[PDB]
Amino acid sequence: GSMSTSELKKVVALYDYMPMNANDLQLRKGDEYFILEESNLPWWRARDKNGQEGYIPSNYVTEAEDS
Repeated sequence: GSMSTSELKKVVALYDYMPMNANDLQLRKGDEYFILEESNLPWWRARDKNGQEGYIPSNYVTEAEDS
């Protein structure tokens, strides 16, 4: 409904994945990012720790933190 902060959290990174042209986000292994979308596809539009947004394969990333 409103306030995206409700259903929106961060995610971790499993394998490495550098950008190709500009869309893709520079992921890595052990690092985590910030999710801004959640479309019906594995690739989202999340940003890393550099104020930059790109794509993040759902399978490649997981939960930003795990207790």
